[PDB]
Amino acid sequence: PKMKTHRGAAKRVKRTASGQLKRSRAFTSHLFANKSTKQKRQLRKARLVSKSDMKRVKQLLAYK
Amino acid sequence: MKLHELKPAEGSRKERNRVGRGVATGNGKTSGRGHKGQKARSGGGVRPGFEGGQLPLFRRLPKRGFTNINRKEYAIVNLDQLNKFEDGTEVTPALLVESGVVKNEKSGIKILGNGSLDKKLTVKAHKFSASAAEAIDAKGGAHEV
Amino acid sequence: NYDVLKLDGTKSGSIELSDAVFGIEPNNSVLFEAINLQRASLRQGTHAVKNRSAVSGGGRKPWKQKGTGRARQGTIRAPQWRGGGIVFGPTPRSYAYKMPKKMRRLALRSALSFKAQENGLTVVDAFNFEAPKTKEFKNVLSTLEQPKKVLVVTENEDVNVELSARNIPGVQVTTAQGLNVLDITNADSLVITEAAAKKVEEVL
Amino acid sequence: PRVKGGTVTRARRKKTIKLAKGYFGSKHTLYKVAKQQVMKSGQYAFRDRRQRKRDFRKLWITRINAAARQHEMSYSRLMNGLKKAGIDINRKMLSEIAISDEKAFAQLVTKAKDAL
RNA sequence: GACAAUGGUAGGAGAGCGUUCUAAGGGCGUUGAAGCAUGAUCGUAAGGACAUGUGGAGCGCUUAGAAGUGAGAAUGCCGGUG
RNA sequence: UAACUUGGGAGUCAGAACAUGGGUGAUAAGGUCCGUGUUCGAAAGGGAAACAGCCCAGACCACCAGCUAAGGUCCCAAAAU
RNA sequence: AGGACGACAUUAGACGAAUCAUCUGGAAAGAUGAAUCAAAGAAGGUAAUAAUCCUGUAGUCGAAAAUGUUGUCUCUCUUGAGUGGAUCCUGAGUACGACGGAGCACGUGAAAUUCCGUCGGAAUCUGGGAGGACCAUCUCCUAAGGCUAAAUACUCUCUAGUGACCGAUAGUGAACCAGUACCGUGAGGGAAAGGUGAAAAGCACCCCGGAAGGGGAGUGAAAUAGAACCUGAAACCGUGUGCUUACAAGUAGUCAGAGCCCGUUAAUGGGUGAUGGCGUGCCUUUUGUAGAAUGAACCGGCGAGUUACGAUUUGAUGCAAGGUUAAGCAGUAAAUGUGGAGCCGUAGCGAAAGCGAGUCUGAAUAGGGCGUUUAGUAUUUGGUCGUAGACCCGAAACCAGGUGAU
Ligand SMILES: [Mg+2]
Ligand SMILES: [Mg+2]
Ligand SMILES: [Mg+2]
Ligand SMILES: [Mg+2]
Ligand SMILES: [Mg+2]
Ligand SMILES: [Mg+2]
Ligand SMILES: [Mg+2]
Ligand SMILES: [Mg+2]
Ligand SMILES: [Mg+2]
Ligand SMILES: [Mg+2]
Ligand SMILES: [Mg+2]
Ligand SMILES: [Mg+2]
Ligand SMILES: [Mg+2]
Ligand SMILES: [Mg+2]
Ligand SMILES: [Mg+2]
Ligand SMILES: [Mg+2]
Ligand SMILES: [Mg+2]
Ligand SMILES: [Mg+2]
Ligand SMILES: [Mg+2]
Ligand SMILES: [Mg+2]
Ligand SMILES: [Mg+2]
Ligand SMILES: [Mg+2]
Ligand SMILES: [Mg+2]
Ligand SMILES: [Mg+2]
Ligand SMILES: [Mg+2]
Ligand SMILES: [Mg+2]
Ligand SMILES: [Mg+2]
Ligand SMILES: [Mg+2]
Ligand SMILES: [Mg+2]
Ligand SMILES: [Mg+2]
Ligand SMILES: [Mg+2]
Ligand SMILES: [Mg+2]
Ligand SMILES: [Mg+2]
Ligand SMILES: [Mg+2]
Ligand SMILES: [Mg+2]
Ligand SMILES: [Mg+2]
Ligand SMILES: [Mg+2]
Ligand SMILES: [Mg+2]
Ligand SMILES: [Mg+2]
Ligand SMILES: [Mg+2]
Ligand SMILES: [Mg+2]
Ligand SMILES: [Mg+2]
Ligand SMILES: [Mg+2]
Ligand SMILES: [Mg+2]
Ligand SMILES: [Mg+2]
Repeated sequence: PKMKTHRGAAKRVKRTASGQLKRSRAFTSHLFANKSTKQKRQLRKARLVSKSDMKRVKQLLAYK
Repeated sequence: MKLHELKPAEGSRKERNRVGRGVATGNGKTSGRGHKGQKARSGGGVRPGFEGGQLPLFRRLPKRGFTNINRKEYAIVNLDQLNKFEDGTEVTPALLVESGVVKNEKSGIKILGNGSLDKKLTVKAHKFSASAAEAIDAKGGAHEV
Repeated sequence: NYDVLKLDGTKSGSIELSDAVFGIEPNNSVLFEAINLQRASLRQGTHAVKNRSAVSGGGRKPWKQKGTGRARQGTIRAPQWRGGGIVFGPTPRSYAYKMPKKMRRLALRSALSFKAQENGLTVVDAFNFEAPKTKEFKNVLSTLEQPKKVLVVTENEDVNVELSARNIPGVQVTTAQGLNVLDITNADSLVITEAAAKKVEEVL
Repeated sequence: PRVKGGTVTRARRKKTIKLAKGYFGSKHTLYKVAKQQVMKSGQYAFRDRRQRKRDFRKLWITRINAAARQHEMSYSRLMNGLKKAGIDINRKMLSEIAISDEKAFAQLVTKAKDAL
């Protein structure tokens, strides 16, 4: 049968033009009194999925 | 070519590797699996994305966004693609589809301003980029939504 | 330009056949793929074996896990047992696959062009057979001085030509639409009527 | 299609057994223990081709020593003298000379002694 | 022609040997096929010939295709025999 | 004479001794835990009687040719009574 | 609900072309030479391999009787439209609601849409239901009665066929008097076992022997094919012999080597081996195994990364700003033709509205992220991954339905 998308991953990433995966950031849920102004400001900015993580997860998002 | 002299193209075919057929092959015995552990077992190996109990990447990262039920997406045509029609032509969605510039219309035709228009045309599309409309008008043509 | 002969071997005229069909340089890679594809498509694939689930019986453990001194066993139908189930083995399946249409057409053209360049292309004005007669058709082949393996191409289904050639070893009869790489390649010479040649030219 | 075991197995095993011809008892008869022995034979032969050069050089040297002693000279001093004299006859030839014509060897010994 | 490299387990890469079957071509066989046995034969290896005996009717070779394709061990299964 | 980048395929996550810098233990252990090196692992050949880990040295094949290493030269046993 | 006639088909059959000679050989179909038929060169058999010897094949013909499917008559039944909007009808314990469950891809959720139990409970065309809570508007339908062929699923079975499916440890458990023998109280479990020869011509007769068995004789191409009788490997058991061995400490060989005996795919040969040097099997598992760790009595056979569908990557090939069809239909179970729905690409960015070679963030024409300033796509070999038992063997157990108090 067809391979199945990992739905949580599909809800957590977006494919860029070059094939990378844009992701959002951990530590952005609560407990903001314990993180510095700079920490929160910079955690606001999205990142990419690292190469080493991509090696592991790429098949989960092959249709994405 | 003859049925008794068939020959595939060079490099088109390669004999498959057969494991567990003796030591000289280099894939005998453990058949390239190494020694023992989960990964050596028939049907062995963990789920893709499993990190042996470390919280996986796609659970430590958060979800983002939503999908718009009424999302619209347009079939895009650039000026460089319009460059193939004869000056004076009335380019319409039907003409784009017949000419093969547009294959799937999606929510309709939007003209975008990439490349250079070199011809006077009357372009009908559901939407236009500001730059695309300016180029169409400046080349002496007309545009209409 | 090719000569057009009569069944008695004399020249009836000349015909012009597009070099874009009969005159290309044969593409051997595409031709090999086409031949392999047709041969694969001819397979029936009806082969099977019984795995351990499929072999009759075998349910019980043949003896207790420990204490008897024997190797441990779980079913008399395990693969190492005489009469046991087969591990993997053939299982019914198709061997057919597809190639792009342009490549199919290129293969047909390449086979026809190979015939034309090997001079195994003979154009005949028509087959005027009213009743089937294997002996008349054998004589026609002999007068045309054809080799053992001949593919005879008619514009459309010619009942009497087919019936006359049917029993002659090495002689195969087809139509312009029914032309295929295996037949063309297998034949040593092609004998095509003028109307068939034009029709093939149109199609390809 | 099915490929039954066929004849290849017997052909291969028979080749091993024929190579085990002459061995003691089961070792020239049963494929497993014959195969094992033929492996050991191959390893031994590889090793012994190299050991044989050692062995024959050792023999030659022993014989040269005996001849030199017969001429009141040690092997070591004879080889040093021959080297200093520029004579490159190798041990095997020296031994064969000492065995076959003693006068030639005596002349060589005198060449060595003069060089020393 | 020169001169440089060539120990090796897990493992990666490459080139090949052999088995059954198919296609096409080209061959062998009661003046004796396969199989079996023996031999002092050939190739760098897997392996390939030739001769003779036995046997009594089927089988190579070339190119390509396809796999139930190669055993020495699983207190492996079955048979035979120590 | 490598180095780096991208991509296909891995295996490995029990290590051992020896030397040396250290902790622990008793300036015990063929102990245990780190640092550094070598060898074994995955390395045959020579020496250390025999002897994975020590000393010498890295086997493409053949030779009844030569020079050496560690280690040796009265006999076993090659070479200095 | 019937009836008459006709057609076709099924269940037996019939006709059906064309070869002789010689050589080898037990036998000719083989080889050789010379012929012939073919709408028939499918196939099997016949003393070896046959288009022309037989059974057949192409083609044509054929049914007393029964059955099946059909056509026409007969038979049977049967009105079909428009205009009007006064009144009437248009499915009730129903729709629906609450609570508890269930089903919907949808786990109670914002939960529409649909069912069950319990309790409550409408409206009546100015009506009622739905468009994913709900309300309005709009749009589309008209529940709570019933029937309905075809396209779809499957094969115990019959007929005709097919296979880069097996060929006696395979293939069915079962090629054979097999669900038998045998085991079990029973449910139930469940084998082994094919081959004389063309023809039985299956060994008259004589001889030893109680017989068995054998030696002749005979049949036969062959008995060295004589009854589980084609071939007839290995383990294993015997007889004879060339070389060798009773002062020797042996993983059994290897390298060196006299003596003796032979004579080959004729090669700087073969068998044996006084004596010398060297030398603790193999596999597995280990830091490390001669290991006194594991496994194998021996020999033979059998016995483990496969296939399907997706993904990815590489090689190959076609086409290229394009590439490509799926189902379907036609075709010989083929190639192939047709089929452009769909898929991928030619544009990205953003959660989204949206804007667009730019976009998002941002007050910003700042800065920063992701992008632009060409190449894809289809099929396919190889590698790898995913879903499948997923390289093979092995639990203790768990659940369901049965069989047992001899
Ligand atoms: Mg938050
Ligand atoms: Mg590999
Ligand atoms: Mg390879
Ligand atoms: Mg290796
Ligand atoms: Mg591997
Ligand atoms: Mg293992
Ligand atoms: Mg391990
Ligand atoms: Mg591992
Ligand atoms: Mg036992
Ligand atoms: Mg079976
Ligand atoms: Mg086998
Ligand atoms: Mg040396
Ligand atoms: Mg190497
Ligand atoms: Mg196998
Ligand atoms: Mg220690
Ligand atoms: Mg420790
Ligand atoms: Mg260290
Ligand atoms: Mg290790
Ligand atoms: Mg060592
Ligand atoms: Mg030593
Ligand atoms: Mg080296
Ligand atoms: Mg000495
Ligand atoms: Mg007849
Ligand atoms: Mg005859
Ligand atoms: Mg006849
Ligand atoms: Mg409810
Ligand atoms: Mg509602
Ligand atoms: Mg409702
Ligand atoms: Mg709504
Ligand atoms: Mg309406
Ligand atoms: Mg129906
Ligand atoms: Mg077979
Ligand atoms: Mg048999
Ligand atoms: Mg059975
Ligand atoms: Mg059976
Ligand atoms: Mg027999
Ligand atoms: Mg003695
Ligand atoms: Mg092994
Ligand atoms: Mg241990
Ligand atoms: Mg042991
Ligand atoms: Mg163990
Ligand atoms: Mg044991
Ligand atoms: Mg065995
Ligand atoms: Mg797998
Ligand atoms: Mg009682």
